Amino acid sequence: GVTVKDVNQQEFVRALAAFLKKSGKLKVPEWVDTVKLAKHKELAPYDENWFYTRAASTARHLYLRGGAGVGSMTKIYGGRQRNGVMPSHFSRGSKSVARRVLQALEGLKMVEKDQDWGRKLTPQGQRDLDRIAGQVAAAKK
Amino acid sequence: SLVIPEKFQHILRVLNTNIDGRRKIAFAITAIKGVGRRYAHVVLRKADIDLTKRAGELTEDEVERVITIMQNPRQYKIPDWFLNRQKDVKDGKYSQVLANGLDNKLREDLERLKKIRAHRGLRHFWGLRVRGQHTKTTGRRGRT
Amino acid sequence: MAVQISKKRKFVADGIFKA
Amino acid sequence: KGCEVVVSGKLRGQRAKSMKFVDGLMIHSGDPVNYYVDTAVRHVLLRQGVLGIKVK
Amino acid sequence: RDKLNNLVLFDKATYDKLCKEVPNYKLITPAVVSERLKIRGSLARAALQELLSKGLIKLVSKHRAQVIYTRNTKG
Amino acid sequence: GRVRTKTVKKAARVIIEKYYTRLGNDFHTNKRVCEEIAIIPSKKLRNKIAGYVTHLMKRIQRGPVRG
Amino acid sequence: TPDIKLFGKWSTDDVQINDISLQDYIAVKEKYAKYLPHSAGRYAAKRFRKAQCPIVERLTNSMMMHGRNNGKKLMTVRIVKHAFEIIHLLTGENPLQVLVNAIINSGPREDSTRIGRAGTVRRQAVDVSPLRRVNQAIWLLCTGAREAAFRNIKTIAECLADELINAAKGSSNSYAIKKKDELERVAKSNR
Amino acid sequence: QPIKLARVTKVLGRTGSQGQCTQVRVEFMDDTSRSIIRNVKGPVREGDVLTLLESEREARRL
Amino acid sequence: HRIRITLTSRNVKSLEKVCADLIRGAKEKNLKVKGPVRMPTKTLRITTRKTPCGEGSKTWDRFQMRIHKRLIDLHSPSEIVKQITSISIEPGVEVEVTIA
Amino acid sequence: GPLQSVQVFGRKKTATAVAHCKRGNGLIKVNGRPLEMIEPRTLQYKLLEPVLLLGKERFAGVDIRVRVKGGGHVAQIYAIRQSISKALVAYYQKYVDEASKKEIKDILIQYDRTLLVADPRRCESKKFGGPGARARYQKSYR
RNA sequence: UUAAUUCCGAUAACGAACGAGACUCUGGCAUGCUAACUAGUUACGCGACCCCGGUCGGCGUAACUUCUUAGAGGGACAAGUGGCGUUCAGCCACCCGAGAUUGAGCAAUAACAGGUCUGUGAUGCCCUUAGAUGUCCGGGGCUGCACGCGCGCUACACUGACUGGCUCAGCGUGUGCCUACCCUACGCCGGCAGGCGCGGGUAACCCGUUGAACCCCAUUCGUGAUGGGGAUCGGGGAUUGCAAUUAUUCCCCAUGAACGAGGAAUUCCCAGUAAGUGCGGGUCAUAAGCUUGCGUUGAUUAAGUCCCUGCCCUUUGUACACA
Repeated sequence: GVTVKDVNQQEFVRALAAFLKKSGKLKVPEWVDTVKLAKHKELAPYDENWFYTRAASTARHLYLRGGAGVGSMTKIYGGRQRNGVMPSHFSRGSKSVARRVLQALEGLKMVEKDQDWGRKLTPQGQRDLDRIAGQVAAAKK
Repeated sequence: SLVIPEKFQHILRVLNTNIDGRRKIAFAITAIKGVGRRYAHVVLRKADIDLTKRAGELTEDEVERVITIMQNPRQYKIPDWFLNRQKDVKDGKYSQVLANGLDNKLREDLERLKKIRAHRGLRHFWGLRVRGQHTKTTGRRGRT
Repeated sequence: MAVQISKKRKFVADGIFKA
Repeated sequence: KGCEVVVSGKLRGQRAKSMKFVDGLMIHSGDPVNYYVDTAVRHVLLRQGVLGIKVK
Repeated sequence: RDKLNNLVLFDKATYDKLCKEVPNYKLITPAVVSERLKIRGSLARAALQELLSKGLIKLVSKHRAQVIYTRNTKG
Repeated sequence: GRVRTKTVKKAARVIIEKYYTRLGNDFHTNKRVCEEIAIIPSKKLRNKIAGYVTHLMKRIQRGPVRG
Repeated sequence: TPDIKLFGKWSTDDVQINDISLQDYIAVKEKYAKYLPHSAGRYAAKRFRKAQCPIVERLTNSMMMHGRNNGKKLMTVRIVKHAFEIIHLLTGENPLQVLVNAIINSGPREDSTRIGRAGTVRRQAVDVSPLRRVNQAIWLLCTGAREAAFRNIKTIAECLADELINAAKGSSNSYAIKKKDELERVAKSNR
Repeated sequence: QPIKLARVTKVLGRTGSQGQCTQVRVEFMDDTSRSIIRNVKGPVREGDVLTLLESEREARRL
Repeated sequence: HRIRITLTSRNVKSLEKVCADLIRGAKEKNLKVKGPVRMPTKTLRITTRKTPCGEGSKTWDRFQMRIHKRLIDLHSPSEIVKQITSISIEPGVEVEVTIA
Repeated sequence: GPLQSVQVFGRKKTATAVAHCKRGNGLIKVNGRPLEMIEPRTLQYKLLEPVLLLGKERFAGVDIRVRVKGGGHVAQIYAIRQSISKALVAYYQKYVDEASKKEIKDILIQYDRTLLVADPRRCESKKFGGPGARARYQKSYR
């Protein structure tokens, strides 16, 4: 018996992003090739198919803690706003990226916008997530 | 693969600019005055160019097409809010500027505000701090 | 009382009142 | 148990003086001051200036 | 004073040194190989990753800060 | 830096002087008898006095302790 | 493993401190045998409590210095782990034994100081305590590896391996032995 | 000259300009009876070992 | 019946005697009591400069003001607990009897 | 079978960890995850030190859950390594021979006292005229 | 001898009072006590998923107070032992133990021509008192720049920058008297700063399990004033306001200055301390390079002295006493 918490949470995002790239039915926007991921960042993602990596990360965060909005996803993907010569501060992630990733995982039947706001995980999703966790456990065994 | 290929363009030329081949292509094409790391990476994306290569290893047809990409932004589906000259007073056209074209427009814009006698132009004539900096204790290496 | 102010503001209000 | 009266300000001239009248046992530091020592400070208006009254 | 100009890609005789020499060293690190062949750390890493996948040097530990290989055993 | 003050030593010496009959060599026994016989308003000062009583009376047994 | 506690994967027993003098102020064997350099501490509580800290932790503490790296013991533990791997490759000994030898070889015996017949002044020679010997031994080879790595391709783990190998040898190539011999020379020059 | 071991037997007093050197009575591990006085840097304890470069020179007692 | 008596006071031993008095009154009137639930103390903290001028060493005053909150929930018709809570009032504490 | 559970806590700093010992087989888990998937990985052996001291035979009969809150990464790891060690000792003092509990307690407290006794150190409060607890601002003359 | 005119010793002194201490708050300890639907836990029934178990901050109600909360008492005293000492006062080490010196608040007699009349409707005297030194209104200035100082922030890189991923805090604060301006979850729109929608909250109840940063893991870089550093400058876009030019602030692209660890001189500091790191409170329509608090990561060195700079005492000398 395997679930998501039994396996290394680092390579689990790689495994889901690989699975979701194989499916390739994930309503990926067209500004992907030109966008910066938060105002506190300086460059664009080094990786070229980053959307499916973030889709895997969002999905497993909705596994661990359900009822998350997009403001929770802007928070969770925060870092240092390195302000040149002034002291550094905390800055949130991008609203548009987190929102459209949740809506791409809604375009696919893998999340479910639950009552009391936010997105929960759908039975198909939890089944999917636990099965690929079993695949990841098998690969590392 | 890892040994120096023949016709390794050690010293490239993009708009009368002596660019290095030894530098990686994304961080090499930013030697042009008007393209940074940001604009370099998005253009080397827009032209389907593998940015795992050095600027010595890419082909001449790929240097030509990517120069056409850099001068022609909207012909290759790039945002309007990405440009360094947006909604100009004269042509009202949002257009990117390259190497010497910046130095042209910069010289024009300084002479422009100087002749129309704006206080901003007056501080630029006196060579002072123009964005309203306190100069009681700053900008001393400027005036010896 | 429908104005329904904080116990914090209520006690500093009573403090200045006596003062 | 012990008293302390000190009135300050200008007396007999222009230079400011400080008269102190004290007798008995009087504590200054520690916590017990907050529930043993009763203190009060007031101002008195005279024709040449102000004098201050501290009873302790 | 003095300056360092390492290779971005192998000279024929430098790659001939690498193909012959670096599997003789007891310590194989990109920093050691960078100094010992006049090659950028990018070239060093890429070359040692060839050498490993090829199946010639025995890796001991990988880490984002430090990647260490050794010469493979004899018997 | 553990030097006991006049209030500790004086009051401990007075309690040894009067109630030598009940005090002993054990700390917690004479702490309780000291609390019973003497009105000490704080608990720290109670433990300090009881602590001195069962050091002097551990030396009265030895020989010619002065004070 | 209820019997032996291999430091990550390095044996505790079969490491001997040859010098009788530095033996008490070097903790490597039998009770200071712990898996990690990392620990709680309380070695700055009383005077000679410090002597009981495993020398690997003493090295891990001394390493994290120069402002920007104050309190990064996890980064320092990975540096010591990588250094012990590299020592084992180039040497082939017990890395704990090589470290112990480098500590002994680096610690000075005599140092110069200002003394009395108070009036004027005088710079005479005096001994260093066996604690001061090991204290300055650690500091010297830490700062040696540090300043060697600054503006260089040779990574901090490699520079530490270089210093600890050459110091355990007694080379006069490690900053440790170089500076030791400078202090003992000046100490002689005015004794 | 051969390097010789002196053992601290009784710590006496602190010396130097800024109270920096511990002056200690040492008892030689080599000869049974010879006990001399030495100025020592750093912190020193009653009953540990020193490595003296010379075992003849003696520091001025105060 | 489920009625909520909360006591908000700046002084502690005052509040404790009122909490005791309402338990005494409740157990005598033979009705179910939920014991005095102690909500966290709020410490209103204001820190100013001492000197009226600015020609001294920079010394600050740290003024604190604790405020304590207890509540007892009872199972009683309004009347009897209303007459229990209409007696034995002191100036320190403040009362709230909440029905719903 | 009846209840054989003891909820026992370990604190090193603000952080706290309540180990829930119980009868069963050998499993140890922290917030659902097992021991060997609790990062940072650098302090892996800090979580294992109670296991590698006592062996896996003493944990044959007990299945110890741990719930953790507060502090940071290193404090939380020192909280949980303490918690499971106390939780087993408290189990062997209630349901097993005290000779067994005594043997385990002696084995741990000799290796490291920090396993059973909490570190009483807390981040000292700041005072004015300074950027920290004791540090003061740079004084200027002339 | 002590942190101490702190004590015990010698002793024409004995007994005392102020300041030190004691005291109040604070930090660490209780599987002992009183309590909990504005805090939980454990068991349970149910529900979802993986192959009987496993996971759940998915749902729900009988026990209990381990974790959270805050009340009452307890506990620690140089108390036990081994040394040193006039054998005293006390100091050093070691067991047991949650602590073997947590940190602040308060603070004497006497003084300074120290600061404040720009905190006061504390306030003597003087000035002015209609063309006002009263007050309102609209404009600018308080920032001006060959210059010399002082407090700070960011750096000089590989013990690093960039891009992903993984993972953990504690203090607070939050809708207003005149007073207008609150903290924000969530659903759509926009790359971004933002806009619109319905909600919760006068707060252990909602923002919130406050998914903070450093750190951690995996890449790209490779000793090059370089992807270090981000000053200066150009262009466009949002928000606050009745109004931003002498850019309020914030966002997007472009420009890429010195700076390669710092002369004389000098500062702060000994344990959860220095330092790195971010988060709250103050000011606040807008708003932190400041300050005042908070936690996270967490050391090297020292347990000493009168050499340096200060201040304090005793002896001695004096023709000084507004000294």
